[PDB]
Amino acid sequence: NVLKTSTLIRLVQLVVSFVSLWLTAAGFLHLLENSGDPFFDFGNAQHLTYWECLYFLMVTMSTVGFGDIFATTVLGRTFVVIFIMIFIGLFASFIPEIAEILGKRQKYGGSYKKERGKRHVVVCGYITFDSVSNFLKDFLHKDREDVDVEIVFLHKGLPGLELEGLLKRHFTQVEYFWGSVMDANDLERVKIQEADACLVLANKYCQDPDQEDAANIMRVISIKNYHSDIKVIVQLLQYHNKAYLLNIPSWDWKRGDDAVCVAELKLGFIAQSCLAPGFSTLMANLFTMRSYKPTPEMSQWQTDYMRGTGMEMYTEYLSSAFNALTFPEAAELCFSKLKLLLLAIEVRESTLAINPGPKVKIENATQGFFIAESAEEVKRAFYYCKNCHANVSDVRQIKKCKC
Amino acid sequence: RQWYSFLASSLVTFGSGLVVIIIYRIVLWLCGWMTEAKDWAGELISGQTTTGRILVGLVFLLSIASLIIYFIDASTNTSVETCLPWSSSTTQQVDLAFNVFFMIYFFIRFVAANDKLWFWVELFSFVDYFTIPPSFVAIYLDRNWLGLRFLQALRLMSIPDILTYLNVLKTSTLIRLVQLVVSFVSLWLTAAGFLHLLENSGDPFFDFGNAQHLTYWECLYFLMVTMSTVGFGDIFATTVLGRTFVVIFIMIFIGLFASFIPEIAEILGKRQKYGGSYKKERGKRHVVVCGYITFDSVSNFLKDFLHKDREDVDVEIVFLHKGLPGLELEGLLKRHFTQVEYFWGSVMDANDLERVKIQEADACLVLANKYCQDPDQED
Ligand SMILES: [Ca+2]
Ligand SMILES: [Mg+2]
Ligand SMILES: [Mg+2]
Repeated sequence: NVLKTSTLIRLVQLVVSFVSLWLTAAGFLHLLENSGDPFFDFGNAQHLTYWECLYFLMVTMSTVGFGDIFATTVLGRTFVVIFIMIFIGLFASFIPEIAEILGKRQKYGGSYKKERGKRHVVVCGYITFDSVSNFLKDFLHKDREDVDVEIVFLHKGLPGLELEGLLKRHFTQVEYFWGSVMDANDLERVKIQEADACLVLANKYCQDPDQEDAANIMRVISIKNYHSDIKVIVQLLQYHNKAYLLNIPSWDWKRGDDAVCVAELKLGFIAQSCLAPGFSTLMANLFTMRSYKPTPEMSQWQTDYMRGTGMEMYTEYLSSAFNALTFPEAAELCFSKLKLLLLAIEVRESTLAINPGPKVKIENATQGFFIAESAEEVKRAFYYCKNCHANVSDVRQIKKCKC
Repeated sequence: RQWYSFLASSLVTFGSGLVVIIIYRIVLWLCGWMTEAKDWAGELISGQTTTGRILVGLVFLLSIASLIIYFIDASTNTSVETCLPWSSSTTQQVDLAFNVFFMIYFFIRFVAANDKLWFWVELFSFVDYFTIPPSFVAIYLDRNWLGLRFLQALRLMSIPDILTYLNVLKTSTLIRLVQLVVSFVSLWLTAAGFLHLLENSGDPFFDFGNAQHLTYWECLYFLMVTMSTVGFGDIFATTVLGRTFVVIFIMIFIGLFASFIPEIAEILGKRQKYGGSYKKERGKRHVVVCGYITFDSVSNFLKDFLHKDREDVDVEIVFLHKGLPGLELEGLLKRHFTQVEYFWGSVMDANDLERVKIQEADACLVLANKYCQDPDQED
């Protein structure tokens, strides 16, 4: 019971039937040419080796027909006519079917080899050249803090040629595996217990967003069934579908699980535009990584606008020089000296406070929230020193912890 | 005479590295800066750093240049082993310089690879074992072997990856074209080199007495003539290794040729016929026409719009539509060539509106499919 699989059964039946028919036909031609024609008293004969017959029958099976060797007995020639009618159909159907069978084996098999000190993130759901290129362009963007997270895509498809190119251009830090988060063996191959997080992307342009959310909820369930403590971040297309995953036993927003509901967020951003007319644009530009890049054909308003799009929102620890300032002094100080727009702080449980009044002091090691052009800018709030840096005129000199 | 020494250096280099790996695997089984080096080497060969783009560009040039040096040495030689002091043979000096570069690149790729055992069994690692150690033995003796170095033709198969690391293949059809052509050409060139080795060396079990002195170019021609199943038999293999190689080649390469030629004919057939833009004459009015364009709608339109009972006015008609015109419509467009022009495109694209210079037209006429399934959808 060793041929357990239908493709492997078909492979062995093809190869053995083809080889045995070729070998027996070569033996028959070898008999005919070496024995000669009986009705010519065996005088008409041609001493081929078996191997010359075997070669000649492959050269005629394939319709190459060199004629370096050929049959000359009448029984040889009549056998070659019969052979041509049968074996052209055999060769011309065998070679394609073997090429299909040997072409069927999966390219992106195998498993993630977890390095000694690199964090990794598993990414799945809607994986395509578009979703992956927009994802990687932001996730790996130069304006982020330098962190050596690896990305591990897990998806059922073979990647298309454009996506294979993109995976090769990021070879050092992006890896791809054929599989599904619905299979515990595939979750082990990507070592999901050792990942920081799993990110589940959605096809925003599908025929049915309830069907797409039902698919993504079952991925969340499969991940959480495999191990409860994985941080899962999932893109949802419909708000009412969120309740179904809040009710998963092992879903916990306090452990960092989250559902990015694009319907909730969309309507929230445009609703704030009813309160402040352009605010959906102000605010949506803060949540995508982008670097300002002039081009001389831009009008003044386009350059002003585009410089504003170079901004993102960053979190960083305020230096000890901020301790016991009010939030208003800390915000005046960040804006005026550091060129950083400080707008909120994590007050130590702990709670986010946005633009808090003079009653709130900066406590030691307070995390602040800044609008700035890059993570390299906000570091200045962490390195600022009231003795060493306080007289500096140009912000590029604020550096190196001021020790 | 001495070829088994050139072959031995490729085998002992392969084997000793494989042994060091296997005993290391056993020691680490019975019992940081390494990862920083691995990532740096990986970024370098992936062309991610600027020095990586230099190294990647050098691999492209020197892989082509090494192959051209093989064509010279394969063209201008008779016996496959040949006596020649290295201080005299200029091609054998540049061949050494390229083999030193490929040795440095081999050690970089080793550093970069995740599993050293599987790395030592990659196809390009064999291309390196069968070429670099022989090229050093070609200094230690005053002779050369035109041996397994035909495998340099496989280094061309790196080109689609270089043209991916350099981000120049931006389109999936163009990626597929370059992968098809380079894989086909490199497989044909390497197969011709293998047949050239076999026929000119002769059968070893017949003491090399059975041999046939083909040029590399005769092998290259003969393999195309058998790939295509033409099989003139003006040239044919006669060594037993030659004939057994031709049997193996026929089973593989008929499927390659018979799938390559159709797929290239599809790719080169895909390019748009009615591209380009309307060249606005110095004093002729024109009208842009779009929406439902077909032989029926165009023939009824032109028969009235150009009718002899109208006043003589030299308006040109410019059809803009997404379809390739059918054979009957191509005929009608040619019969009106002086005054009717057609462009592939859509009025939904501002670039197509510019191509037909719609700002300079009198009018745009938008026709409708009166016989559609849904007239609200058509409107
Ligand atoms: Ca930025
Ligand atoms: Mg890695
Ligand atoms: Mg004209």
